[PDB]
Amino acid sequence: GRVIRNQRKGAGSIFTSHTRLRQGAAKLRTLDYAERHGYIRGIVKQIVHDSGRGAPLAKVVFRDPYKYRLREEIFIANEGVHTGQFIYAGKKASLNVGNVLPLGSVPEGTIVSNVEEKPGDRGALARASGNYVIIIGHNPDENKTRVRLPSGAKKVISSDARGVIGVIAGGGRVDKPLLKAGRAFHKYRLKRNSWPKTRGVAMNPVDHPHGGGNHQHIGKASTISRGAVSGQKAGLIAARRTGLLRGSQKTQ
Amino acid sequence: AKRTKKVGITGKYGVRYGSSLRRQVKKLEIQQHARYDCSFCGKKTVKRGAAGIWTCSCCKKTVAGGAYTVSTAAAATVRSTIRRLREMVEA
Amino acid sequence: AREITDIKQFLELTRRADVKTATVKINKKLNKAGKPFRQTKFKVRGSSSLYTLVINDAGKAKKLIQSLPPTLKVNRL
Amino acid sequence: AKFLKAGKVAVVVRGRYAGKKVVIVKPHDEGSKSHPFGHALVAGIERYPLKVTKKHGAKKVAKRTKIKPFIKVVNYNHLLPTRYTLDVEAFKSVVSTETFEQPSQREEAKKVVKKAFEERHQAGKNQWFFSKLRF
Amino acid sequence: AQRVTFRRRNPYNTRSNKIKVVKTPGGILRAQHVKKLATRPKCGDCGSALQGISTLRPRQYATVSKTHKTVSRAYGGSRCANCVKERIIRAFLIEEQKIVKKVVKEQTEAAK
RNA sequence: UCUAAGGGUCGGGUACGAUCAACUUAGAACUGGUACGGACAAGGGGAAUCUGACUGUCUAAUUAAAACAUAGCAUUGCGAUGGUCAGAAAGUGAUGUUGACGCAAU
RNA sequence: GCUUGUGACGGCCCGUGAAAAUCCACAGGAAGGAAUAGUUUUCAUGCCAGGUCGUACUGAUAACCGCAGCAGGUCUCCAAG
RNA sequence: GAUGGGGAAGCUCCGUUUCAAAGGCCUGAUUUUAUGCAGGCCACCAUCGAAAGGGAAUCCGGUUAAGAUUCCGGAACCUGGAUAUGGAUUCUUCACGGUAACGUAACUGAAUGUGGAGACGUCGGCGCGAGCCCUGGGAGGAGUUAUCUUUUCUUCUUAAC
Ligand SMILES: [Mg+2]
Ligand SMILES: [Mg+2]
Ligand SMILES: [Mg+2]
Ligand SMILES: [Mg+2]
Ligand SMILES: [Mg+2]
Ligand SMILES: [Mg+2]
Ligand SMILES: [Mg+2]
Ligand SMILES: [Mg+2]
Ligand SMILES: [Mg+2]
Ligand SMILES: [Mg+2]
Ligand SMILES: [Mg+2]
Ligand SMILES: [Mg+2]
Ligand SMILES: [Mg+2]
Ligand SMILES: [Mg+2]
Ligand SMILES: [Mg+2]
Ligand SMILES: [Mg+2]
Ligand SMILES: [Mg+2]
Ligand SMILES: [Mg+2]
Ligand SMILES: [Mg+2]
Ligand SMILES: [Mg+2]
Ligand SMILES: [Mg+2]
Ligand SMILES: [Mg+2]
Ligand SMILES: [Mg+2]
Ligand SMILES: [Mg+2]
Ligand SMILES: [Mg+2]
Ligand SMILES: [Mg+2]
Ligand SMILES: [Mg+2]
Ligand SMILES: [Mg+2]
Ligand SMILES: [Mg+2]
Ligand SMILES: [Mg+2]
Ligand SMILES: [Mg+2]
Ligand SMILES: [Mg+2]
Ligand SMILES: [Mg+2]
Ligand SMILES: [Mg+2]
Ligand SMILES: [Mg+2]
Ligand SMILES: [Mg+2]
Ligand SMILES: [Mg+2]
Ligand SMILES: [Mg+2]
Ligand SMILES: [Mg+2]
Ligand SMILES: [Mg+2]
Ligand SMILES: [Mg+2]
Ligand SMILES: [Mg+2]
Ligand SMILES: [Mg+2]
Ligand SMILES: [Mg+2]
Ligand SMILES: [Mg+2]
Ligand SMILES: [Mg+2]
Ligand SMILES: [Mg+2]
Ligand SMILES: [Mg+2]
Ligand SMILES: [Zn+2]
Repeated sequence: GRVIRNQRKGAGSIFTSHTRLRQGAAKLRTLDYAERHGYIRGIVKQIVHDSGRGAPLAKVVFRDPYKYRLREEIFIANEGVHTGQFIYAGKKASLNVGNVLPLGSVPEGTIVSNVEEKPGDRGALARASGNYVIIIGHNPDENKTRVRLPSGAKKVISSDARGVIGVIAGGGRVDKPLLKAGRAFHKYRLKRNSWPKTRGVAMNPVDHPHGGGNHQHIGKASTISRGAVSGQKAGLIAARRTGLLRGSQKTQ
Repeated sequence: AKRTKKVGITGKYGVRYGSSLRRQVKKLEIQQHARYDCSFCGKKTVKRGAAGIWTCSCCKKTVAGGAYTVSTAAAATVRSTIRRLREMVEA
Repeated sequence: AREITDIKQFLELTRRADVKTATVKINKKLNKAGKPFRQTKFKVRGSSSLYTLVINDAGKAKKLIQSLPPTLKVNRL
Repeated sequence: AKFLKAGKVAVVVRGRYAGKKVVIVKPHDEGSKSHPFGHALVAGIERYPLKVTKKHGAKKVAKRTKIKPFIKVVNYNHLLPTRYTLDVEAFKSVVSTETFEQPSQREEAKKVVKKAFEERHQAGKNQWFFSKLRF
Repeated sequence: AQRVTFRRRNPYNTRSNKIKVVKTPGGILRAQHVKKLATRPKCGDCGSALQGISTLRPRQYATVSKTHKTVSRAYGGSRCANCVKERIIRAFLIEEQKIVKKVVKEQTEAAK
């Protein structure tokens, strides 16, 4: 048989990200002396649109504590931050929207974005437009800080991990209907060649597990096991349940 | 003279895409093209471009906001719940 | 490629070391709405620029012709 | 208190001497045929003395501490009145309305203001009027 | 009714291949390629086309005298003279308030 | 072959005058073998049933369609020591200049 | 009026619409610099030099690809009444 | 797509700043003398890849059987290397003038840093430029003229800098 579509993507020829116009990589500052003993001041020189990205970016320039020079970082714009604002970054730093603080140093209920998984990875969690994490407690011995991630998951990370106070700008973007193919076209045009999607049930069997038949149908259960092998996994991979989710969601 | 009975700005799509989709768009589209009051300079010159980004005509300030409206209700309460928590660390 | 009117500066150009050749041009034109007059153009060829002095006064022209340095090649007309 | 008077130091906020410190010597608080606006005759500092160190020696110090002054009519709205102040007696009779108009009179005037300033810098009276504003 | 042709191999209408039509002393029409238009320099502080400064293409600023590339006040060919007015007042006021900040918290240390 | 309406430009003590230049539109007479968008140019319309919402896409060289796509709807996987995917292997690689308002799979 | 150029604006975006070479400016003040005479080549003028390869013509119902001087195919500028 | 490297029996595969001791400029030191060392920087880390992207600088007239923005003529411009005379500047050494926007023939400026230009979608109407189109008077040439037409056609141009 043929090699099915989801298998071709890993080679990354026509499926690599459409990257030319991107502003750069959004990252917290390097976790240097200033940030983990005191705090450092910067000015958001500009907040700007990143192509293919939901949320606007915030260009925030600092002084270099070791050489006479300006060094600029690329933050994700937390909603409310503006051109000309002073951003503070450090262990001892005020709990104001836009500043970046180690998770250990904010009370419970704090709402932060771009938070680090391990301390120093310059921003892992809560980056897409409209997302955030909430701190739900602390364990001062071992200095963990229990947080809740946008999925609902409740991970526990180091209290040294850094997050930026507030939520990420550009929320509600997904409440507007795309309304027509072209909008989705220009959407994925600046992300990657994932659109449009021929259904595996409209191809011949060479092409897909779902292919063929004199009527258009899946033919066997579309729930595929985790242990399935490449070229088998298409449909509902490892589905622990299926069907229209009725009743209240919201993890207990 | 009143030109259209309900479609308003949404009349450009005409009959296509279904009344309800058009209705939802018309809301956010009206939300997103509008002129807003500027916090800094007290004029109503904030307008959007590039969802998330809101800059003021004069006074040249640019604020990060919601995708089709300046302030989003979420970030609004987050402002206050941070205001509340902050005050717990001085008094 | 340059125009000149300072008759003093002009003679200073005509004796500038690099200047070896010049030329006088005689044109017949009219005077302000009516009769004709005789315009002369003194063109001094410098090593990188051609200076030309327009002397509309016919009398100022003749006096300025003999004023020319004797060691200067001066193509007539 | 009416403060733009004959002693107050100010910063020139527009023009070529923008950012440099001055002293009012004689205020024309309201109008002039020539200058129909609130203006002040001020002597200022154009090229400040360069910072001097112990490593600086015999004739380097004498060179480093030379001062280039200037004299200017200046609208009030282009001055920033400072809290400090500096005495004006050594060149009261020099920085005048008559002083401008005749370049020669401005040239001599600057000489008086120059020596009166360089003496003031040594034995560092006012110590701040002689410290370049950085911006 | 007289038509014209490019004067360089490049046959397409690219921005580096702009054309002007011109009437010559021969009494005929002939194209003449036009360099791309220059843009004005900009205040790094505010962003306006900072006045006083001549507007050329960047390599041409090396064939022009310094007076065309500056104005006499501080931050001449760099900032727009209202930003200079501002970075003056801001500088002076901050240095003043900075003095206020010290002796206030010096008296704090003497009475607390 | 006529009528009417629609403009510009210059002095006025601290109502108008004078002059120059444009096809538009409407109305009225006269006139012809009743003809006149005179060639050229230039929509047939209506009432229904089936079917795909629509614009869009494909069997180059017998199939353009009701087929594919699409927006919308719904389900599934995954918090990076990860999901899906590539490779003989690797201090290898795609998604990823990414982080659940995300990526991947139906 | 027509073609093109350009300006100040306005509409649109879950699309907000390259990069590097190169050139200039400013901040800075290291340093060097005159009275019996210095500093000045971003002002003017003057001196020398600028290599290597392409450059014909066709560009199509006959100069290209379609076994060919094939009714096919093959990127584009100028454009009168 | 090389390179310290890491795979692979191996042809070779992977990585491109990548777990690498990765390199070169300004001038001072010399008066054996030519370039050793005395400073201080830069840690930027190959290279290939556009005859439509970016980009130093030229025009008009004339000329050939066949070449021309390339020859001829005349008039420029850029870049690099030399440089000297004139102007400017200084005894208040490193220009003055304007309230200001800013003005100018000039009007010293190393390291370092910073700003700008290169450098950017699309459509719409509105404003202006150019070349074209239309047209009046005149000064010429041509056509028609049984009759009509102060008519029909045509010349009246001005490059870079
Ligand atoms: Mg297979
Ligand atoms: Mg990539
Ligand atoms: Mg595709
Ligand atoms: Mg589909
Ligand atoms: Mg699908
Ligand atoms: Mg099929
Ligand atoms: Mg199969
Ligand atoms: Mg199966
Ligand atoms: Mg099947
Ligand atoms: Mg089915
Ligand atoms: Mg200076
Ligand atoms: Mg050619
Ligand atoms: Mg200037
Ligand atoms: Mg100028
Ligand atoms: Mg009329
Ligand atoms: Mg009239
Ligand atoms: Mg029919
Ligand atoms: Mg259809
Ligand atoms: Mg077919
Ligand atoms: Mg077949
Ligand atoms: Mg069809
Ligand atoms: Mg067919
Ligand atoms: Mg439905
Ligand atoms: Mg290994
Ligand atoms: Mg065109
Ligand atoms: Mg834009
Ligand atoms: Mg510049
Ligand atoms: Mg020069
Ligand atoms: Mg060579
Ligand atoms: Mg040829
Ligand atoms: Mg032929
Ligand atoms: Mg053929
Ligand atoms: Mg004609
Ligand atoms: Mg390789
Ligand atoms: Mg190359
Ligand atoms: Mg090229
Ligand atoms: Mg090019
Ligand atoms: Mg020729
Ligand atoms: Mg020949
Ligand atoms: Mg030829
Ligand atoms: Mg020649
Ligand atoms: Mg010549
Ligand atoms: Mg030169
Ligand atoms: Mg001067
Ligand atoms: Mg630069
Ligand atoms: Mg730029
Ligand atoms: Mg470009
Ligand atoms: Mg030219
Ligand atoms: Zn404002």
